[PDB]
Amino acid sequence: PIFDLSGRRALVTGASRGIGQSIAVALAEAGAHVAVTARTVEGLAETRALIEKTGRRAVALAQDVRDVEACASVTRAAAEGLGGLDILVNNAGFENVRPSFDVDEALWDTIVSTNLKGAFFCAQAAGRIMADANGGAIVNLCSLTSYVGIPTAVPYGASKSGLLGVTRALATEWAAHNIRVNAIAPGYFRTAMTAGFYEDEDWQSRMLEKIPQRRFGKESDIGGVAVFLCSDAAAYITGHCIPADGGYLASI
Amino acid sequence: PIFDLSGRRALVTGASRGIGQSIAVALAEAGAHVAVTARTVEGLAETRALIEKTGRRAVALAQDVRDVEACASVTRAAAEGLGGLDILVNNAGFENVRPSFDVDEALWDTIVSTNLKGAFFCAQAAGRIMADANGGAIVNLCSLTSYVGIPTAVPYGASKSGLLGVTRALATEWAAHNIRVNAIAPGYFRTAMTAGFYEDEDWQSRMLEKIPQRRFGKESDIGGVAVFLCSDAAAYITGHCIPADGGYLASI
Amino acid sequence: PIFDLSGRRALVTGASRGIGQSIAVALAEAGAHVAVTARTVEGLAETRALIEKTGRRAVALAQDVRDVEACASVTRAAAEGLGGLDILVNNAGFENVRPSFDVDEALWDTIVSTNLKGAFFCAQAAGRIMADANGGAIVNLCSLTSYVGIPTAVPYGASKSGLLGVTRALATEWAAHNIRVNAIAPGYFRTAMTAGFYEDEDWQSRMLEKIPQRRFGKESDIGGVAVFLCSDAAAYITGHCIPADGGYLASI
Amino acid sequence: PIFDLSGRRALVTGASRGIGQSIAVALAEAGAHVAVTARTVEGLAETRALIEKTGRRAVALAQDVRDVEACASVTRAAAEGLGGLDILVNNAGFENVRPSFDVDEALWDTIVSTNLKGAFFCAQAAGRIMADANGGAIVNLCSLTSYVGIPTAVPYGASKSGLLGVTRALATEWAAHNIRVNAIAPGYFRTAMTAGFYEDEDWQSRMLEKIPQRRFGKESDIGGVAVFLCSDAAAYITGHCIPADGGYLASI
Ligand code: NA
Ligand code: NA
Ligand code: NA
Ligand code: NA
Repeated sequence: PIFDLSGRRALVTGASRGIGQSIAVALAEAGAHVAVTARTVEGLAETRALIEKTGRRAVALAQDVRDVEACASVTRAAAEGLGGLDILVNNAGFENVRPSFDVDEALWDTIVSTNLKGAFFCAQAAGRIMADANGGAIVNLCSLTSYVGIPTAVPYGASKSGLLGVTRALATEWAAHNIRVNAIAPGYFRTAMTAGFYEDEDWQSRMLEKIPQRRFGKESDIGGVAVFLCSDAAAYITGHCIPADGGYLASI
Repeated sequence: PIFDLSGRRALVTGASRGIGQSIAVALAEAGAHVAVTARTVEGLAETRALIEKTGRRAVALAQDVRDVEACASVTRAAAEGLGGLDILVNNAGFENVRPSFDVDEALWDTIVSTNLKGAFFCAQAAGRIMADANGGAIVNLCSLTSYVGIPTAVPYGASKSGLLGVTRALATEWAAHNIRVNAIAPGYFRTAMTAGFYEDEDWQSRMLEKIPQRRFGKESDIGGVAVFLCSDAAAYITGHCIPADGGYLASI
Repeated sequence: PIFDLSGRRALVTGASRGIGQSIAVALAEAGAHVAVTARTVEGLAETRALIEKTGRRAVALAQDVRDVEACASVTRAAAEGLGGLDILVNNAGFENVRPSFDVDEALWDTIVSTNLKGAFFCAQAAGRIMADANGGAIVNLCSLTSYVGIPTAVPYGASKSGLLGVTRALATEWAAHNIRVNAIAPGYFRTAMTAGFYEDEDWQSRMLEKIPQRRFGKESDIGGVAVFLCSDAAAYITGHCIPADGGYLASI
Repeated sequence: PIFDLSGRRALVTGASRGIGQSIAVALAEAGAHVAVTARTVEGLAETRALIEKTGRRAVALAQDVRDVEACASVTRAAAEGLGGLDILVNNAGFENVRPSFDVDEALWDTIVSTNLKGAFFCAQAAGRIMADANGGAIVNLCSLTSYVGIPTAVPYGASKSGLLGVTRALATEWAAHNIRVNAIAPGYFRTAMTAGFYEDEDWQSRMLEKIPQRRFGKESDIGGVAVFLCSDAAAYITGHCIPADGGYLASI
C-alpha cells in the first residue's frame, strides 16, 4: 500500500522512448492512469501499447516543451483526458556535446529551453492544477551533470544543474500546497546511450571503471525510483535528488 | 514485486523504539524475516510483538555495539536464527548535546563508538556473511548533522558525518560482492524527540519554520524509505543518503 | 607574491555598484589593470574613481549581457583597452522574487539571459582570448540559491544553480588551456540588500539567527575572496565555489 | 594587508614533512610566529630551519595527538612559547589502506584517534585559549574521502568525513567567540604520495585522467590556501572546506 499509486493520475513528458518510457510504464504498473507526450503522437505507439498492457488508461498528446503555451495547454489537456492530475514527470530533454568555444546562441537556446525552461513551465501548469485540488508529486530528471561537469556539455550541464535548483526552490515554495518536488539523476543508462559518441570502447571501459557496479542502467534501475518518489513512502522527501548511477558519485 | 522483500532476512540494530522499531516493522510488513537487537532482550517486547503481527519470524538478541566482539558474534547469531542474512540496518545511536569546551574523552568515546565504530564493525560482520553468499543491502542511519553542523553536537555530528563517509567507501568497495550500501538521514522525527531539549517551544517554532512541510516526521515517513533502499527498486542506488526531512535541506 | 595580481588584466561585468564594484576595486588594489562594465558608462563613475585611486588603469564600457553580440564585442574591446585579458569576473545579475504560479515567459527570460546565458557567452569570449594567449582565471558569482531553494526565487535559483554547473564543466574543459574557472556564492551582503523586501525586520532577525556570525557581509568580506581565486595561491583550485556567508550553509 | 598574518601566532600539528610542513612555512612567510609539532622534536629540524629562514620564531614540541592529555598540554605549551595562540592547523594524520573485511579494532582506533579524535581535542584546547582572548582561525585537513569513498580506505574516510562534520559544527558553535573554523581537502599531492601504493603507474595514469589539470599538487598549491583561510580576506568564510585538487571533484 505504501508504494501503491492506484487511482493517481500522471503526466510524463518526452515519453516515446528511453527513461521517460520506462518511468511512464512503471507508473502504470504501480496503478496510475498515465498521460504521455512527445513531439508527435505517432512516436508514442510503443509507450501507449506497453501502458495499456497494464489495463490502465493511456492518454497521448503532441507537445513541444519549448513552446511555453504548449507547456500549459497540453498539460491542461492531459488533466482533462485523465480527469485530474497529481503526478508530473519532467523527462523531456535535448542532449548535446559541443566544444564550448563553438556553442552559438541558437544551440544554447535549444538546449536550455528544452531541458530547463520547459520543465519549469510544465511544472507551473501541473502545479496550479494540483494546488487547486489536493496536491501531488513532481519528479524532475536531472543528470550527473547536476553534480559534476562534463567537458563540451556546458549548456546541458547548466540546464540540469539549474533544474536541481528548480527542484529545491519549488519544493520549498509548494510544500504548503501539498505538492512534493523531487528529482532523479540517472547515471549512464543503456537506453539513453544511443548517440554515436557512446560506442567508443575506450570511453566505455573508462566509464565502467568509475562505476562500482561495473554496469550501465537498465529500465528496471529507474522505473521503481520514480514510483517511489511519487508514493506515500516518500511523504517526507521533498527537494531531494536521488542519483541512480551504480555508485558513480559515491566512488573515487 | 519491485518493492517486495519476501524471503529476505534482515538485522536491525538498536530497534527497541523509535526509528529502528519503525524500520524493523516496515521490513517485516514488506515480507522480510527480521532480527532485532538492543541492550536488553526485554526492551524489544513491543518491537517483537509488532513484527510477529505480520506473521513473520522475529529473532531478538542482546547487543552492545560498543563491544566489537558483540558486533560480530551477535550478528552471526542473528544470521543463524534467521537461516541467513541479506539486509542490515545500522540504527543504533547515542544522541548528545554538550558544549564542545566541556566534552571529555569518555563522552567522545561513548558517542563515536556507539554511532560510528559500532556501525562499521556490524557492517563488516554482516558484509562477510553476505559476501560468502549472494550479497545484500546495508542501510546506515545518518542525520542532518551529516550535512550541517549543530552547535554542542560536535562528537555526534562527527559520528554521523563519518558514517556517511563509511557509506560511500563501503559502497565502492563492496559492489563487487553484490552488496549495496546506502543511508537515510532522518530530519526531526517525533519518535526520536524524547530528550527534554525538544519541548522548548521557541525551538520548536524556529525549527518548524525551517521545514517546508511544517511538521515533524512520523513512523510512516521513514519505514518505506528503508524498504525502498533494500528492494530491487533500488538496484542501481549505492553509496547514497536519502534525507527524510520535510524539505529542510532543500530550503533556505 | 602568491596573492599579487600585478600586471594581470581583468574584466568585471555589472560593476557599477555592490559586489561587482567591491571585486573590481579589490582587483585593482592587488595590482591588476581593470575593465568594468554596466548598462551605461555614466553609472561606472564611482567604480572608475575608486580604481584610479589605486594608480591603475580603468577601462569602462557599455554592455548588456543579454545581447550575445555585446558579450563578445565588448569583451574583445575590454581586451584591447587593457592590452590583453586574463581575469574575468561574471558578476552581472538580475535579482527577482515572484510567486512561481505568476512567472511569465518574459520574466523567466530576463532573469536567465542576464544571470546564466550572459555569463556563459562572456566566459566564451574571454576564454577564447585567454586560450590564444597563456590562460587565465574566471570567477562566477553564484548565490545561496546554488545550494538551497528560496521560495518565489525559482528562475533566479535556476540561473545561479546552472552557473555553478557551468563553473564545473568549463573548469573541466578549459584546464588544458591553463584557464581556471571557479565561483563565489555570496550570502547576504549589505551592499546587495537594496530591494524593499529586505527592511522587513522580522525577516532580518530570522535570517541573522541562521548566520553563525550574526552579521551581513561587507565589501571587505568578498573582495579578497575574488583576488584569492584569481591568484597563484589558487593554482590548484578549479571548478569550486567558495561561499562567503558567515557560516550559513554550514549551520543547522 | 588583507592576506597578511604579521603578529599572528600559529600552531601546526604533524608538521615534520609534507602538507603540514608546507602550511607551516607558508604561515611564517605570511608573517606569523609558528609552533610546529611531531612525534619527536628531531624530525622537525627541516621544518624549523625553513621557518627561521623567514626571520620569525619557531617553537617545536613533541606531541602524540592520540594522547588527549598531550592534545591539551602541548597546545598550551605552544601558546606559552609564542606568547599566545590565534591560528591552529590540524594536519596530523595516519593514512591507511586495508580491505574492510580485514580491519581489526586496533587499526580502526589508530586511524580514528589520530585523524578525527586528535583534531577535536587539539581544537578544543586551542579554541579555549582563543575564546579567552580575541578569537582566531582553525583549519582542518580533510581529504577527497570527505566527498567520495576510496575502497579499502574506510576508517580513513570515516575520519576525514567526520572531520568535515566537526568543521561545520565547531564553526557554528564558535563563531560567537570570534573563532572561524574551516578546512582544506587536499587532492593528490606529490609530497603526500610516499607510500609504495602510489608508484603503480597504471594507477597514476588513471588518477591523472580524472584530474583536469593533469598534475599532482606541489607545496605552492596548498600553502597559500591555508594562509588565505587564516587571513582577514576570509573573515566571512566559516564552516567551509576548500578542495585543492586540480579540478578532480568538479570533473566527470
Ligand atoms: Na565518482
Ligand atoms: Na535549509
Ligand atoms: Na544553514
Ligand atoms: Na570527478
